Amino acid sequence: GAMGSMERASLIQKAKLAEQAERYEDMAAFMKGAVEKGEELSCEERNLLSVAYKNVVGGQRAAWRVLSSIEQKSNEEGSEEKGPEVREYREKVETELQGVCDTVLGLLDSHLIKEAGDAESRVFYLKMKGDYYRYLAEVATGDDKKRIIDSARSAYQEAMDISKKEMPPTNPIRLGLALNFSVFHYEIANSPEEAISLAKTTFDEAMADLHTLSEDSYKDSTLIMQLLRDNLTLWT
Amino acid sequence: GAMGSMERASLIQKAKLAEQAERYEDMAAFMKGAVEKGEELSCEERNLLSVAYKNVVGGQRAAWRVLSSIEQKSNEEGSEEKGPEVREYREKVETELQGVCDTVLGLLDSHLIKEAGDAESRVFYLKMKGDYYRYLAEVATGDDKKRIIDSARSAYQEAMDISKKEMPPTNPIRLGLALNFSVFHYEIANSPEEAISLAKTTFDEAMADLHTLSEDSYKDSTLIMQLLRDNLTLWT
Amino acid sequence: RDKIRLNNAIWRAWYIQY
Amino acid sequence: RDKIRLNNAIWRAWYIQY
Ligand SMILES: O=C(COc1ccccc1P(=O)(O)O)NCC(F)(F)c1ccccc1
Ligand SMILES: O=C(COc1ccccc1P(=O)(O)O)NCC(F)(F)c1ccccc1
Repeated sequence: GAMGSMERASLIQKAKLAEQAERYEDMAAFMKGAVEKGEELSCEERNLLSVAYKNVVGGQRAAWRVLSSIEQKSNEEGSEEKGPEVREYREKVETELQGVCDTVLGLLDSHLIKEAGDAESRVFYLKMKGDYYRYLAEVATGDDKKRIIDSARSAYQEAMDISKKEMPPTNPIRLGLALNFSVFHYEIANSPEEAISLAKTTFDEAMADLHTLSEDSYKDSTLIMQLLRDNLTLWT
Repeated sequence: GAMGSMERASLIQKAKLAEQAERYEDMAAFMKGAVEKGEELSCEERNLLSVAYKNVVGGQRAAWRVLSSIEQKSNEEGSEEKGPEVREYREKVETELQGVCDTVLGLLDSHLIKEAGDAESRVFYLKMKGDYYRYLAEVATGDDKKRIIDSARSAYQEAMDISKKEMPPTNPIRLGLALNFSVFHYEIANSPEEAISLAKTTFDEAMADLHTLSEDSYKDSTLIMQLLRDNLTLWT
Repeated sequence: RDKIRLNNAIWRAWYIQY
Repeated sequence: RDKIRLNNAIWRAWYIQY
């Protein structure tokens, strides 16, 4: 823990600075440091943790996709194979990606989820658990894949169950959870009809609850509703 | 040298892959590895070296600018000072930036410049030397600044002298050199009239040599000419 | 909002394409 | 070309502003 000597408040402040400077590796390291102080995270701090790691893993996934796309082009008679290089480099990125996912999952397990009693926090962390297992699943193969997929499903499902019981249909965390679980169904679990059903149900139930919201909350909820609708359009 | 066990050709291939995946830290490390094999670089390889480090340092400079901008806002009575955090983090980025510049300058000195006999290669590396000293100058202060500025000037000047003797006025390397030396004059050396004079002279002399070029070379030269003109518009 | 939606559509479409 | 020129103008303008 290189961040061990730095004040919790300083780690949080520097995470915000890193965010503004679009230095997401730094931001993630600062928030890891903050998590390791052992205290629960506030709403704002939870967002910083998520933004940081989502951006780091997002970069790695994008790179992995480029390389995978190149790798499969070279692996055929149509195009001269380039040697072991593309595979080696794709595997390097894959291993780094797996390292970041493992780090996040480590944090959630030590001990963010355990200590999260409020629905808002618990659902947030369980959604994250599902997400990072989903990212692991994207690059896994065979039997290892199946267990990872089941771990993602179990985290998402537990999050869903709490969110249905404890949160209104327009709650951004509940919506973001449903959006991501829907993507899981479509892209990971090979269940497009479950993905579509979930996205449509989530959208319709949020729509009927919009009347309760102030204009601020309305804007946040409709944003995610729009992503749900965009995905439905793409999938149907 | 962690790249010491990897084939030169593999390092080059992976640098190209990293470029396509926009993984510029990786790209830079691969090209550093390639340089350390001890052989001269081809034209294509020189471009890969430059692209990689330009993108890495570009990111650090952009971050430094964000943080510097925030730092100077907080340092006044108009806004509550935030403590040592912004300064500390700005200094961390600054130190990393200085590390990358020092790495590039190390490569150029060991032994790219020494071994570059052809005008195309020698001018390319001396331009790079000027650039990375310029980036060091942007974050330096006082007397340390003055020596860094003189080192940048000396590299640029030597490059200019060779390029005038050995390259046509439309040569992209000669043009890119003049563009960057002009920026040095304006932003670093506090010589706006020298910057403007150099940019205008470079533009006019390139313009009169365009008739010699094929359409391919025409496109490359006019690109840099346009940057020269854009800068002139901004400065005048 | 538009950029977020555009970004999302690109990521989701990649899966469908590949 | 346009993006390159735009990018360049942003970097150069930053110095003038600050
Ligand atoms: O734009 C995307 C594309 O996908 C990613 C891109 C990068 C990282 C992870 C994902 P993934 O969705 O696969 O976790 N996703 C939606 C969102 F950016 F996450 C989002 C925005 C606003 C509200 C809610 C959600
Ligand atoms: O767009 C920029 C803005 O500045 C930077 C941005 C990032 C790194 C370094 C510089 P700097 O110019 O300060 O070295 N510069 C011009 C160019 F991108 F380098 C260029 C493009 C095409 C032909 C020739 C040159």
